[PDB]
Amino acid sequence: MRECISIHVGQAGVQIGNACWELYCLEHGIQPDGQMPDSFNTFFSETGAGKHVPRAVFVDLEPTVIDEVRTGTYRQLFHPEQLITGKEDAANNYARGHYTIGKEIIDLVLDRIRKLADQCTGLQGFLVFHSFGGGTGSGFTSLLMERLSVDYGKKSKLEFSIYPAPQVSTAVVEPYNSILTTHTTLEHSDCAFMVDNEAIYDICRRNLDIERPTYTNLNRLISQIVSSITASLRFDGALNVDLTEFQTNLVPYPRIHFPLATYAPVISAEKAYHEQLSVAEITNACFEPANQMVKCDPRHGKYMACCLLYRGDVVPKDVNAAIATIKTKRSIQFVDWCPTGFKVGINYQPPTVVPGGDLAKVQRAVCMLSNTTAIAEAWARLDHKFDLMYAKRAFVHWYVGEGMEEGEFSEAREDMAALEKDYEEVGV
Amino acid sequence: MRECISIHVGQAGVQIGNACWELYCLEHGIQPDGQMPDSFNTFFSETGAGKHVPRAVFVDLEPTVIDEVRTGTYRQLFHPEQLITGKEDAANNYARGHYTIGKEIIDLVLDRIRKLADQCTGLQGFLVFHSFGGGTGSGFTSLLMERLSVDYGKKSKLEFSIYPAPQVSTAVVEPYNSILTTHTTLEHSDCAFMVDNEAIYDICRRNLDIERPTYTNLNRLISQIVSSITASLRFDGALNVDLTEFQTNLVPYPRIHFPLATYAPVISAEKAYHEQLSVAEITNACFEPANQMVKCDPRHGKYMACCLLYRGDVVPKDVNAAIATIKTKRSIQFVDWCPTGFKVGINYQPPTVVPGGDLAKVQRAVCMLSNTTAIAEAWARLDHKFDLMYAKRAFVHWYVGEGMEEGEFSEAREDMAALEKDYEEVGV
Amino acid sequence: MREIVHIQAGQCGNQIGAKFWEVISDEHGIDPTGSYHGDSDLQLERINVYYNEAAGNKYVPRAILVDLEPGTMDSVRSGPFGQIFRPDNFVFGQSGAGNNWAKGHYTEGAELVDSVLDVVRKESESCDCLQGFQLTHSLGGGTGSGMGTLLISKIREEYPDRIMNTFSVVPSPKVSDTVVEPYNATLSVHQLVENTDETYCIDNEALYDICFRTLKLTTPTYGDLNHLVSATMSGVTTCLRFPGQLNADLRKLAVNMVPFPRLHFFMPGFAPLTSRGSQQYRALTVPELTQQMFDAKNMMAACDPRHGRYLTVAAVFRGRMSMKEVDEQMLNVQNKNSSYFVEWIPNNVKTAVCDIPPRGLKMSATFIGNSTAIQELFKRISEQFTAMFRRKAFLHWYTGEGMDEMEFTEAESNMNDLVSEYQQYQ
Amino acid sequence: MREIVHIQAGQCGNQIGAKFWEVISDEHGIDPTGSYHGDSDLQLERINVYYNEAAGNKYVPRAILVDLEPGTMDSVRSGPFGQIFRPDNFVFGQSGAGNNWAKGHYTEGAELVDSVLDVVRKESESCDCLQGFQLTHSLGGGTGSGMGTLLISKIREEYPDRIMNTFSVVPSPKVSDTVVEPYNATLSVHQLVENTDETYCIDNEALYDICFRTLKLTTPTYGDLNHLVSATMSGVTTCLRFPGQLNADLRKLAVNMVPFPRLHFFMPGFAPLTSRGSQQYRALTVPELTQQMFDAKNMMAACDPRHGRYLTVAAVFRGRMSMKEVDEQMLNVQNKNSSYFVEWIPNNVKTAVCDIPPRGLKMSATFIGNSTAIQELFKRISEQFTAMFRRKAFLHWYTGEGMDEMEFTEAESNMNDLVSEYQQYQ
Ligand SMILES: Nc1nc2c(ncn2[C@@H]2O[C@H](COP(=O)(O)OP(=O)(O)OP(=O)(O)O)[C@@H](O)[C@H]2O)c(=O)[nH]1
Ligand SMILES: Nc1nc2c(ncn2[C@@H]2O[C@H](COP(=O)(O)OP(=O)(O)OP(=O)(O)O)[C@@H](O)[C@H]2O)c(=O)[nH]1
Ligand SMILES: Nc1nc2c(ncn2[C@@H]2O[C@H](COP(=O)(O)OP(=O)(O)O)[C@@H](O)[C@H]2O)c(=O)[nH]1
Ligand SMILES: Nc1nc2c(ncn2[C@@H]2O[C@H](COP(=O)(O)OP(=O)(O)O)[C@@H](O)[C@H]2O)c(=O)[nH]1
Ligand SMILES: [Mg+2]
Ligand SMILES: [Mg+2]
Repeated sequence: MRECISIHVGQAGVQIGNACWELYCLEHGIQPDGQMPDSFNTFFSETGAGKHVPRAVFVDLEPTVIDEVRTGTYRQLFHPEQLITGKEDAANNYARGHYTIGKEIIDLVLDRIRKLADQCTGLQGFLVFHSFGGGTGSGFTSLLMERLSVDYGKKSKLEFSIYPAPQVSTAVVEPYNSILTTHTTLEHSDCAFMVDNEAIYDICRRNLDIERPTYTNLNRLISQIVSSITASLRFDGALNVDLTEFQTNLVPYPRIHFPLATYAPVISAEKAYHEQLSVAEITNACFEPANQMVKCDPRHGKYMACCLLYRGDVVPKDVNAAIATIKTKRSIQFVDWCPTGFKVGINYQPPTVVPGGDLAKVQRAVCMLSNTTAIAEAWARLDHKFDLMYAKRAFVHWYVGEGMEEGEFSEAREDMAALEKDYEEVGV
Repeated sequence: MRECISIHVGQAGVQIGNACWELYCLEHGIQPDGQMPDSFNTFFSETGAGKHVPRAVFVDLEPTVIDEVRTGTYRQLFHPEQLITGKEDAANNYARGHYTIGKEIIDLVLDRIRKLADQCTGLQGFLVFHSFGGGTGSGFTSLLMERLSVDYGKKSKLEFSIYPAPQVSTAVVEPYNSILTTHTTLEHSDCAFMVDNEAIYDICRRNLDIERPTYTNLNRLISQIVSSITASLRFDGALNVDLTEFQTNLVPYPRIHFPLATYAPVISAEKAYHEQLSVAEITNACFEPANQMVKCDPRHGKYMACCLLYRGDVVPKDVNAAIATIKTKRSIQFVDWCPTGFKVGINYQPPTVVPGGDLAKVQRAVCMLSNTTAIAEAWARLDHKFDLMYAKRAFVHWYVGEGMEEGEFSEAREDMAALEKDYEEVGV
Repeated sequence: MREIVHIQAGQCGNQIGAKFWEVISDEHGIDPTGSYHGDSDLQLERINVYYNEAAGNKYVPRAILVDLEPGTMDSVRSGPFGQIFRPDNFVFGQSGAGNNWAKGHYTEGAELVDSVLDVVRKESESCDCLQGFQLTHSLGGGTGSGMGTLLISKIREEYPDRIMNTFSVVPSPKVSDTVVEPYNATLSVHQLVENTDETYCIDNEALYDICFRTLKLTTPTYGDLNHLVSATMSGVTTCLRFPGQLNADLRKLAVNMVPFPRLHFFMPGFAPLTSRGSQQYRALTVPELTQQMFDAKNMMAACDPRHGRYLTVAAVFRGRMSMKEVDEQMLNVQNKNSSYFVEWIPNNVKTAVCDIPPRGLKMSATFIGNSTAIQELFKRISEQFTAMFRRKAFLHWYTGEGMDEMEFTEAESNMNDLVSEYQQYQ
Repeated sequence: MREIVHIQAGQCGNQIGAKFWEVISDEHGIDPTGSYHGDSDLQLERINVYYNEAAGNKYVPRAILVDLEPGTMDSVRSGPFGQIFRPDNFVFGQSGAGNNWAKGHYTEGAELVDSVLDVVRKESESCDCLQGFQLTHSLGGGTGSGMGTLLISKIREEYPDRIMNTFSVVPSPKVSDTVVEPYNATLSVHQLVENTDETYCIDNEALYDICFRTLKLTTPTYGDLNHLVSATMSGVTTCLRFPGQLNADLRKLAVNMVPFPRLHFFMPGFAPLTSRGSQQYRALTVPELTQQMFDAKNMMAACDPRHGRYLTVAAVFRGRMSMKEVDEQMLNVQNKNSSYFVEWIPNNVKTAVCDIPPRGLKMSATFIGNSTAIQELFKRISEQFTAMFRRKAFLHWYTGEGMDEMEFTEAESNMNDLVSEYQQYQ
């Protein structure tokens, strides 16, 4: 009836998608072959008899990561034409992603998206999964975003983004890419949900007692959040919130469209037994900084909009009480121009857990989407990083080689300065 | 409905806690796994189904003692997050406990306490178990006490303290620590119940016929007193006394907050058979100095307030008679400014006894909390000890190394001189 | 002889509405298939007020179900009593409104509204003499608020002489369930003041309180909350559906309770409400009922009636009762609490009695208070709205749908005016 | 026709109160479920004095239970007759008062008092004609003393023309059950002298003595002690609940026995009291009863009436009795013991007779003495208080709760004044 298209871009995107789709299959009882022995239809199309296919597109500029999908356990789950690969990667270069390499495959991917949309009766919109730092995750994604807006426009577009950490980071050019993708995507995205690998690692270590978390674990954790976000569409609840809702409730000004995700409770079978995981307790957990999924200081910022999506054995009154308590607490501050800061969703289905996963089975969970002036701090460090490197024109030649002009960098800088100014000004 | 939080600090505290919790489990029929096949709820929270968890926090700056808890018989009883350990101990140094080492773990422990309090509907207060002599028991405890007062304030705080003996003592710096913790904790504690290891040894030897009492035995004995104190909260009695009561009935001036504990009857199965343990007889036992749990001379002091907590097959009239008799006895003297010196509690439950314990099963027991000018003598000896060592600046450098200043010692001395003066003056 | 047409808009509207329908079915002895299995002839005599007879001794609600999303509709159809509804009376969009009043009123709702209007017209034209319309919805969402409001206006244009009733669940004081709530509420109110004859102000907070304190309900459900609302609704139309000693229908109540056209925002209440344990320890008499009625803890609006004055109170009693007792008690209460009643309307209380009590009970009461304390609610919303507008927060979500700033200003002005008017009478 | 409202404050208050209620239930033939299973129509005729009829032939005490701790309440609810009480009439705090009058009166009690007042108001407004209020409590604790006292004052403000009765268990001479007892008692007394119409001075020491010496009870229980108190209470209200030859209710007794407003502290007594063995070896006649009544060993206050003089004595007899005999005997006793009766109030004795004896007995009596010997009790407390104040002992526990020294001084002054007044009349 109402349907959601998922796009998985680059390595990070693809891997996250693998997790998410697996989780979905588990939740709806769909086998890795597409068979199941009817709300799941919002995510899966139906073909012929006893086969269900994800409404998804997987894109990467190199074949290696997607080749694992096409040879792996869920090879029969996806239709071959929706797994799209080029030959040469974007090599951590935004320009290769956006221009040189990306312009060769973008049309094809658009066609597939259009075809997917043809089978939709009530298209809600798109969920795009991608990194800010990779050449494809940045450059290709920006290209794709812009294109989507032209073709569609009024339909809602949502981003899930692996935001780079302050200390831990893999790429050397990551700041350049992050700034540039931010500049180019800003006017084309309605809402972008950031998360941070450092934060997820810490949570895994501290809350789940995992000595050595792997990327798989992180992906699994992400999947849960995604499930929480889309459970309102994939099940029927008491009081529920669609994809069209978020953009209106979380974005007070068009450019300030970066709310952050927090999930609770994330605990092993050791610490699950020795706790009464009540609604108040889980809710409270979400507003303490150690459990949040982006490394950043909310205590040093102010909340502007907060959306709480509850799942499982949860009753409205207790949620309300919890919210009241949170409001009362002086250390959790909301900006003065927003007296009503909460948007609340409640869904009946408890979180389903992947066999062999790190998480214990719980009666209740919550996913908070929160928009905070604390993101300004994060932006600032990134800006500073950009500034240093550009001062020496370090790596700039590579970008130029792929058709980018120096002036573009300047423009990007300017736009980020503007953004940070805006963020500051909202605060006061 | 109304709940009590127990804090166990350092080795001594932790070991006492182990005993106490065991006793509680025995009394309420809770197995070492937290299962029982409803007043116990004042001490135990309930989680999910068929599991009960102590409202307790265990803290030590080294892992060794708590590591025994986490590997021992009651490993499943406690929730892992409420057993808190650092890496390096306070090494019998108040400064390490209060500053250098303690400041690294205090925030964490406070957070846990706050979380515990979140699950309380009618928090009565805190019971803190610790030594005066150890670096953590002193330094950490003082730090924690001060912090508690700021966060909470109006809620009652009670201390159980292993007071150092006159002759027998383990540490060399013990006097320094005792003075310093007394100085820093004085304004933050409402009532502190002292006991003495020498006295408990003697009682064990004389009254229980035990050639060689071990620390375990002492701990067990302590546990009984604790049970007596908290039975009014954990059961329903004829005439009963809560934790909020004591502070009002035993503390005539804010600084004179050191009442002492005595338990009766403490006797083996040999001497239990050949005695009619009547109410009068047990009561009388408590006012003779050989049975008391602090080495000190009450005959040389005066009583200011006395609280008697009876347990088991006890009827009011006989208790009253006993009290009258005690009053009549010229050798038991009360200060002239206190015509009414008795506060009386009576609870229906006889003392439960640990299988393989030193104590015989009795129909009745009594725990007396008595406040006496005789404590001045005890203070004096300690002061003298302090004075000698400081005269040579013996060990002073160590304290300085950990950030303490010499002036602090002077201040501590001054405060103790004041305290002793106050004690003297109340007497006259 | 007289007919009522029911409209349900958005999620909240649909969910309350379903419950209400169930209640009505129970009352009139109609099962989830549409067949009458009752016993008393009184249950069927005025069944035409809410039900059309669709042949084969089967009855169908004169009910129109509207939403911009189909999920709600699906949920309803699959529910207990989902099968009694006429399939062609479910009118649903595909897009949704995303808690945006603009979408409900000007965009998505606009596209769909014609169909619903047509359906309503059809319903009216089959019924011999429509008394009027009852709309259930929230003011805080996009559909119930924006589209519902639109529907009201359109209905009024066609049927200007018919009574327009709303049961509106309004934004609570403590906790907000949407961020843009004040905007949605405010705009809704703007249209409501001009286009409805009366609005029953239901507050979820108040319902929760009632559930906790009076009903002793450890874990209240939204269903339970809705039940109370449904009961109130049932109480309000009882004189149309059953006989009585003194009868008052929707028009009678309205004229008694609305002294000036704009002041038509009621605080409804229902009595009695007891726990499972506290059922034994009180007698079922009129005094108890009266006490329950005149009490802040029993009001379904989050406003303290002792912070204002009652302009008018309508009390509707169900069961076999002594009228004398009722009269005395209403007098007595007024005498006692003289300071909470406006002095320039002597006899502030209107009384009606229906002989048929609700099922399971011997006696029941429904209270409608027109209290100047309602101003507080309006004030709180108004302040919030003003604050939001000061920073132009979220405005592009509404202006993007074609709305102009001027409209917002107008809405604000109306809101302020209403509160001023309330104050004047106070 | 006439109604009595019962209040229980703190541990002592609740525990006595429960016993009293049980006794009353037994008397009126009502079981622990609230249903009447009696036989005599006399048992039900005036049942409304203590019980509200809650329909389904079930009766509920007009009783309000108050404490700053819930434990006591829990104990009561779980006890035999715990189920007869109205659940909404249990009003409990969470903190407790820790034997601190300040907490009971100004802090914790202050927070909770409003609710209790409201409940009391509700109770009053249902009852047609309240005679007044009876409060059971101790003066030695924090709740019964501080909060109870507060309640009294508030009640009086609302109902200044109604009778205010207290059954107060006071600090004994020999042994103290709290260290701050003199403070708590003193403050309570200060408020009581100004705000109650009469106070029945019950002493636990005296009760113990009675149990040991008269009842021959090897091991008395607090329950047993409470029983006596309950019996006395029952005796005191018998003329309101049953017929008689000469009837005296609470007002009649008060006017007979209180010659000056402040002198309203009674020494109550109950007769007869015999062992299991000594039941055979005495005849049940009026003389024996009289003897028992006029005897220091049978007084429930720890004061020797021969150390003062009786201002007034009220004697209340239950059973089928010759009035002539009673009259003669009351005269005779007075003649005999002329020196123990004040000379300027001729006929110091008031007599009342109720036809219905208590269950299990043929004949019973209740004695109320207003003796100037009560001064001794006051003196003992006063001295203690003065001593304590001389060293400012424990004062910070009270001043920490907002109390000022001046209040203490005022209390002392009142206490001294009372004793002076008593002395003057002596
Ligand atoms: N959460 C998560 N992050 C990942 C994963 N794999 C890579 N990343 C992050 O993604 C960023 C690197 O980008 P990739 O997605 O590997 O690069 P790409 O999109 O393939 O771009 P090119 O290879 O340059 O074309 C870094 O911030 C990585 O930490 C993953 O499995 N999970
Ligand atoms: N009653 C009793 N006293 C103990 C026990 N263990 C140690 N003590 C006393 O505690 C004091 C020594 O302090 P500890 O608790 O061992 O030292 P700590 O608190 O761990 O401090 P550091 O090790 O210096 O950080 C001495 O007075 C010991 O006699 C015990 O099990 N029972
Ligand atoms: N009383 C009641 N209120 C509800 C219910 N569901 C949602 N609400 C309220 O409706 C508002 C949200 O509007 P909703 O009707 O979900 O949006 P719409 O579907 O776009 O009209 C909030 O104020 C909720 O508290 C319900 O079942 N009962
Ligand atoms: N007669 C009687 N006196 C009691 C009882 N329980 C406590 N007391 C007395 O009440 C005083 C203690 O007050 P308590 O009622 O426990 O304090 P509260 O709970 O703060 O009111 C002491 O003088 C006790 O002797 C009881 O059951 N019967
Ligand atoms: Mg790649
Ligand atoms: Mg140690």
